[PDB]
Amino acid sequence: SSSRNGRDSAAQRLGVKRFGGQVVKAGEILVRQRGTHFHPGVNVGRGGDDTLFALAPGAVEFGAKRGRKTVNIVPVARP
Amino acid sequence: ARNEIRPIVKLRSTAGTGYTYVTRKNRRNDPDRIVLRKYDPVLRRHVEFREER
Amino acid sequence: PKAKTHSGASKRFRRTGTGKIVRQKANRRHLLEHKPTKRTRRLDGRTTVSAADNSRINKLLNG
RNA sequence: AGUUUAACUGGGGCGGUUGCCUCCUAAAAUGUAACGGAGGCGCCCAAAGGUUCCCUCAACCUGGACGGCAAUCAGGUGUUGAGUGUAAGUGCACAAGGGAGCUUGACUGCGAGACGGACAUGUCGAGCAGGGACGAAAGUCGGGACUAGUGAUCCGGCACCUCU
RNA sequence: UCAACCAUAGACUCGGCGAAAUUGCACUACGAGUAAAGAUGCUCGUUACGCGCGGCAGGACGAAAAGACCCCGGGACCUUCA
RNA sequence: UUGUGCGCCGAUAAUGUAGCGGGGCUCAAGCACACCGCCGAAGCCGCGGCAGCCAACGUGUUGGCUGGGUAGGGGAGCGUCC
RNA sequence: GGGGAUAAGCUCCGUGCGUCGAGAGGGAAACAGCCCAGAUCGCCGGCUAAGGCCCCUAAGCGUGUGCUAAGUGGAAAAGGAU
RNA sequence: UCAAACUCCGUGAUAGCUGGUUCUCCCCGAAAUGCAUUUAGGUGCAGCGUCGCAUGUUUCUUGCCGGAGGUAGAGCUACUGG
RNA sequence: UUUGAAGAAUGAGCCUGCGAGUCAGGGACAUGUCGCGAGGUUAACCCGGGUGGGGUAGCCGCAGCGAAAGCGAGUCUGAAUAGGGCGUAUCCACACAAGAGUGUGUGGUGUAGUGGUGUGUUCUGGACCCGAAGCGGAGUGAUCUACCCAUGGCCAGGGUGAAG
RNA sequence: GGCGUCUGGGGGGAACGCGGGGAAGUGAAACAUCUCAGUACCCGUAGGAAGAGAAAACAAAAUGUGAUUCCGUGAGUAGUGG
Repeated sequence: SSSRNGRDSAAQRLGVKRFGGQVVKAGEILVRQRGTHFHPGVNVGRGGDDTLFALAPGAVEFGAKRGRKTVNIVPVARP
Repeated sequence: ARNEIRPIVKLRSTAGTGYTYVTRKNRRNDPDRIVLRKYDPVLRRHVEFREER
Repeated sequence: PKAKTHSGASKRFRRTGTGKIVRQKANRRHLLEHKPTKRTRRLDGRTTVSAADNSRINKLLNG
């Protein structure tokens, strides 16, 4: 007379965190993710948990490189 | 967890003239215990340890 | 009479020059067999207390 | 003699369950409950880790000694339907799949800036230094394709210290 | 069945003494309905001359008792290989 | 034979009409589509008094905005005794 | 949207959606959550919203063109019917 | 009055519990959610309130440009299953 | 008190009088006010008919970092000036480096705490008020009732007819 | 042991003291260690006051102090503590 279900796992707060256009510093986290849904491009690095981060400051551009959505960083214009 | 004689057993990895116990948990149904091993100690440098429990 | 002090709050909480409150961090004593060193390394040092517990800790330390 | 003998619960009891991971509900950011629906864990690993290099499967068609629905072989089609240590998802053919040679970075001293955030916990982290591996070099290596695999504080125990 | 009659103590009337528990109020109707889901007090309609006396006991969720069944919290006492 | 707008039967519970709020209404006082006016609130406006925030000016005047309020926070006061 | 019987004035979540809670007044026959509207005090002043204008109830037995015959309006199904 | 009398004292025992808590005006003004909990009717922190200081429109609204999503819907010789 | 009570949920018969955030303490934190100002202030006590004078033992500030030795506007870790942590009132002006988010060296401006008192919250005490069941210590109670002891008294009248 | 003689003690008291015994409700949001408290209470003895009291003490290389007790501070500190 039991429901043997009921369990669940607390969240991990995944997804995009710095969308198109924004200004990001270095080492900042663009997206947390399990697999490489989004891949790195230029001035972008990968983590251990397939997190992404910035290697050079600038601003974002979610473009594709041969069918795969990438993330990039572009040079800000110095004031 | 506990201290049962688990498959993943043993510990301690001591150094020759290098007293910096580096630790690792490994099995013991396999044979070996008188070769390999290496690491950086204090004041010294990349040299060779024993797995000495 | 006087206002007596809290032993634990005195032994696990100090104050710096400019009045900050300071603590140490957790999961450092035992079960290090499997904790990577970076995790063992952000837990060293001291850390400034949060905002939310500053007041409670003032009230424990002083009286 | 002094005292303890839990909570949830569509009243209580009986039953079942309590922590962690994955999916749906969950309503195209995040997050979100129910005694709602399906599963799993309380590990393993001289290599199933690091690095350099090389190769592509499953399936079907045919040939073919035992051999058959299938065993190893050869020849074609085959963009990826296999496999990925272990549940599921996200990803992986540009391979993270398969294989071979060296090998211990399954290091020490740190860490800008950030996520998530009641709080304590938790997660990644470029880059600097010694001292190394591999490689011709560039460069990669601070464990494992990622997320689970464990338990705060107190009190004691072992080795080392130029602290008392 | 199936109930009838009689007498005493009361009850009723008169004279005297003279309390009580209870009580937010008050010149305190009925219905169909609405509403914290069973209305004297609200809505819409119907009925009712003011004030009393004897009597019945349907309601006033009537009076009494800070529920005794249930649940929670704290105690008590009893038991036992806690 | 299709699609429509109103309609009929199916229809049927217990204190009393009782599934328009009542009288009553098709000589619509009912449904629809357009049109004209009107009533209607502590809303807005109109005439006045007080008050809080800000601003402008002058030795406290004016103006704009504002003023429902329980838990609650803050501010300013009456009254009693010695 | 889940559980439930795709029942509950059921239960559990979402929502820069609302109101009640803490919010009066008007309409809804009476009716915390519905529609309108957010009450500084006064006036024997005016215009409007939602809603409504035969009498009770202040305002239109208003105008025009058609339908309704069932008191439909002023509860209701599968289905039946010149 | 007895599942362990009565009286004085400790003792003003203690209750996550029920009740009660007195004069006025002015201004602003909520919540009923989250994690944990010997915990679910209580409490701690975050949330929403006000008071004071600081920072000055950083909040909010509308328009335009840039970005990821896998919901409704639809589709299936575009995969897994019927 | 409730999500929600005119409520057929609780409380109140009526009047009059009585009845609940208080006090201590150089206590703690925050904030107004007053004296002093890089200083501030006394305690016990002594002298004082009084509320006044004295009293430097003490406390708070004036430099911190570090587990500690210890060092000192720097210090800790570390092999390291190589990064970081904490601290150096704050601002102001000029420089050099980068715009990985600003830093570093100069110059000047120069740091404000303390003791009374008032308000609010708060700690220890009965701590806003009333309310238990029940725990403990020392005593009172068997004249009621339970049982026992010592000593006396009471049981009309009529039947049955055991042993011997 | 018996007989005679002589002197003492015997009990009351409001608190205060010294030696001895000696709980529990409470707090720990349970609780036993702990705390409440060596408190309440009980005992034995006193005095106008008591008890303690003359170093088999402190201290730190300072060339120091010099019986004891009671007050202020040190100090809610060093520390102790499921």
